[PDB]
Amino acid sequence: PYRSILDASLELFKFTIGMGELAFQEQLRFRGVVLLLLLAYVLLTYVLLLNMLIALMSETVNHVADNSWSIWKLQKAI
Amino acid sequence: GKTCLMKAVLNLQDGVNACIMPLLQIDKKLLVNAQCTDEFYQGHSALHIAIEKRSLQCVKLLVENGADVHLRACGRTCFYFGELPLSLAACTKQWDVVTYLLENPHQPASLEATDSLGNTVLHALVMIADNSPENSALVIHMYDGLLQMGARLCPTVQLEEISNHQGLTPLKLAAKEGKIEIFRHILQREFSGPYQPLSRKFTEWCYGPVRVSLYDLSSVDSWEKNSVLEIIAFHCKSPNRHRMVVLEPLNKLLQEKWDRLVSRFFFNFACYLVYMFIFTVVAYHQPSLSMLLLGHILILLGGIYLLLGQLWYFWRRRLFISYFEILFLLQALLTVLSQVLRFMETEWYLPLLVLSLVLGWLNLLYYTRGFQHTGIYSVMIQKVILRDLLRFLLVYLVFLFGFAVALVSLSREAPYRSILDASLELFKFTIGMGELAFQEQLRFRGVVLLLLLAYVLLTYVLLLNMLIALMSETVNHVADNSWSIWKLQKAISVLEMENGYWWCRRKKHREGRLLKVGTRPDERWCFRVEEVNWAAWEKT
Amino acid sequence: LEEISNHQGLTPLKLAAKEGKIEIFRHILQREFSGPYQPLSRKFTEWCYGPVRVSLYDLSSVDSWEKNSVLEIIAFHCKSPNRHRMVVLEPLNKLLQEKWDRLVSRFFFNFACYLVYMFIFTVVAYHQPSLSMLLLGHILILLGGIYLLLGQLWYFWRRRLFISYFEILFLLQALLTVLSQVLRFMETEWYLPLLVLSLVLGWLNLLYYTRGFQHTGIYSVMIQKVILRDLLRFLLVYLVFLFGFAVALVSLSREA
Amino acid sequence: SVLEMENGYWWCRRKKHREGRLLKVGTRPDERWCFRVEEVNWAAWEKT
Ligand SMILES: CCCCCCCCCC(=O)OC[C@H](COP(=O)([O-])OCCN)OC(=O)CCCCCCCCC
Ligand SMILES: CCCCCCCCCC(=O)OC[C@H](COP(=O)([O-])OCCN)OC(=O)CCCCCCCCC
Repeated sequence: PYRSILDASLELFKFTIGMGELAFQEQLRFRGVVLLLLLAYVLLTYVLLLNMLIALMSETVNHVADNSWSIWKLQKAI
Repeated sequence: GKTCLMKAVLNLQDGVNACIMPLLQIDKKLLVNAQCTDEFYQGHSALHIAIEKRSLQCVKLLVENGADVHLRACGRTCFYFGELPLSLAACTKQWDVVTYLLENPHQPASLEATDSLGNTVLHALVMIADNSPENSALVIHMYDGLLQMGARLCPTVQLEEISNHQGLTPLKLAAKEGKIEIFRHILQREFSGPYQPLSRKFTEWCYGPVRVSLYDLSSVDSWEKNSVLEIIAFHCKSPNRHRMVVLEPLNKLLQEKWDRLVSRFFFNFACYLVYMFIFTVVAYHQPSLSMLLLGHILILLGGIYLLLGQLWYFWRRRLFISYFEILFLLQALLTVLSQVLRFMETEWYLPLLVLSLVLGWLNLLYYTRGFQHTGIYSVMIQKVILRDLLRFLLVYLVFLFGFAVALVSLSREAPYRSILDASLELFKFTIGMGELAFQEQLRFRGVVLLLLLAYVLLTYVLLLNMLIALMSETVNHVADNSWSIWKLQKAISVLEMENGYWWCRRKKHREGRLLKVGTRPDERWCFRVEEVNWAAWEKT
Repeated sequence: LEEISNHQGLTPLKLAAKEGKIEIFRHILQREFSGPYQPLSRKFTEWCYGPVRVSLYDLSSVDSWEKNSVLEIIAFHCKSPNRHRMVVLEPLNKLLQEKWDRLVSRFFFNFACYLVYMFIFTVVAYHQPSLSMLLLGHILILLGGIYLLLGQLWYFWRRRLFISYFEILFLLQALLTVLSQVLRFMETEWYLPLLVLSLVLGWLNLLYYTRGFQHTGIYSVMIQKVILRDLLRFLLVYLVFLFGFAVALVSLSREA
Repeated sequence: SVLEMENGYWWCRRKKHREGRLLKVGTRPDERWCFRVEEVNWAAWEKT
């Protein structure tokens, strides 16, 4: 568990597809600090996802349906 | 505490009363100087009472009676206008009182007189202003009239360059109060007639659609010890900070500062990213039990330098007490604490080193405001997301501890062995990992399942509420606001670094070039904006 | 003529509020006359000094001191959706601000004395034996439950025509706490589940006081108004799907 | 919230207090209770 950069990176990325475990595993020393860091990582990943969603919504609000049809006509011209 | 003079100065037919003159004649202490002494209003006399009534005849009679216009009121919701009778004309949009109060018979009542609160007539006209368009127009017209009249009374005195008790000129006071309506008029003020020396904006030569626009940078170029830019960045407190920055020539001056200070901003970014990378490398190869020693001494020097680089910031800017400005101090402090704890109680040093590394990797996001294609992106994280997620998380923790204690109390008969385990299991239903089981090893499995179902429903309710709040904020949001606040952030960045690093104390350089118009010499610093405007040209 | 009640006992000023007819109500409340009809006016100006305007208002049958007034009718007896719109209009907004700035000293006391009860309930539940100070908690939670039970029955004894989301939960939680502390003497097997079900309802009812803070009032609205109005409809359809698919799966999975 | 608590707690039955102050205008005496709002309005004043 977390033997190298690759394993830890994979475990942290696992909290995107909603699969990673958030455990107070005590086989590894400083379990409290590990749990706190994982909690902070989860919070920051949710912050980033919320920021991406808000950016997409801001783009959608300023968007217009006729613009999509116009750019599709441009693509057909190309 | 009202005297017979106040009763005479009271309202009467046609806004005048012959008893006011008869009372003064019958007196021959002056009855005109009599004023109330109550805590609600002390010093309010007939001189201001008649002026507030907009009675030109009564004011003229009182002046002829020997009333001293230089007398100032005091005392306590009320009118925040100045105590000077000359500033009392702000209660009249037609300047009827001021028309006589300037060059009156045997009572000059000069505008240069300072009020009891310090602010002059021009400063009072900006303090008593409002953001409403009607109030804005009323303030602008009165300010223009007062400035024009100033050229015919004590013309050698610069009425717009006198500071109050706080040390701020009306130009600085308008920025501090965040009163953008009057501030825009003051900053871009121009006159075509004899008031040309009083103007700030000038046009040099219009060639086709190209317009050269000069501006006056007096007390605005940030070279002086106290200017508009420094007040807006740090001393101001109004939400309108992000709106004043857009207005020219502040935008152009900030652009010129940025295009000359990127050469140091990117150097700072590189020399901080190198420190972060070295910190990461040292942490990764940290022993569990020569080059590594070099890293530790470097991270000690690197931490100390950054610690001083932020204490110097908090030693300054005392009234400014900025989100990232505390984290850099905190990360440097924790790094120094860790490198000190390496000599005593070494068991805790590595956790502190990791907690410093994570804060460094998060503080690296500060420099994202320096790139044009990431400035807008860097705004929404700080402004709204961190303002709503904290409120969401507090409610979530309130739910979490309560449900954890409930589960621990319920599961006490024939997993969830303590508060910590139950809290972790309940929090697990956020990353979509926790199990929702009818586990029968623990007694009351039905009630446990019902409570877990209720917890899941309430967590979804809280998440939906957070999403709806974010959507409500997004709908009311505007794309130009993000760019404006990013420009404000760039202004904050440049004004800090223009003062120079703490160790070097880089000397300041005066912006613009010396230009003179008319004659007071009138030599002054100016900054040359060139703009193309077909619509404005079409009015010729 | 404006102070005569109908068969229902309501004056036209009160009737306009009850019907939620904000258009006429705003005119009636802020009515003013400059001529001989000055005594008929309600709004007055005393002295205008520069931009500062002093505006007097008539609080006859509006100050909530009388046995039946505009405020009480709007809060409880009214049924129109326009209740949230009449409150903004002055001087009702100013009167409510003055009442709030004088009753926060009791609202926060109530919040503290309910949070203490909730904390004691939590502590007693956590250390509850599976088989002196603990006995003190049980008698306190019994007295605390009874007091809150009476504090809500007194509400439902009143406000008969008003039959409020939180007002039923506080009664329900107190009733369940009392029921649990009674069942501790007979059929004790079920007492702990009821104690936990009361604790969770207490921790949810704690959210009622969030309306007392200016920086949480807006936040506390959207939960009650819309989310609980739509999630119930979503969950009913979800359960309809759930039971059907569950029966289908059980019927289908009957062979190796 | 305020109208419920102004009636007082069930056990104590707190006495009510009349809001505002007594003011009289014109003559019917016309003594009545009034509440004094102070507001600043430049736009309304500009109509004078
Ligand atoms: C030259 C070799 C330097 C080796 C690394 C030394 C430690 C650097 C630590 C570090 O991150 O400093 C950042 C800082 C600039 O960013 P900032 O202060 O704006 O970032 C924080 C803003 N809130 O850095 C500076 O201001 C100094 C940059 C180096 C110039 C030489 C300094 C000599 C001192 C006597
Ligand atoms: C003084 C020590 C009291 C020890 C705790 C007693 C049990 C308190 C239970 C409790 O939560 O009561 C809340 C209530 C106030 O909130 P509310 O009724 O508005 O909350 C519900 C709103 N829907 O409380 C009150 O109204 C009373 C507060 C205490 C004052 C003394 C009372 C004496 C009675 C004879």
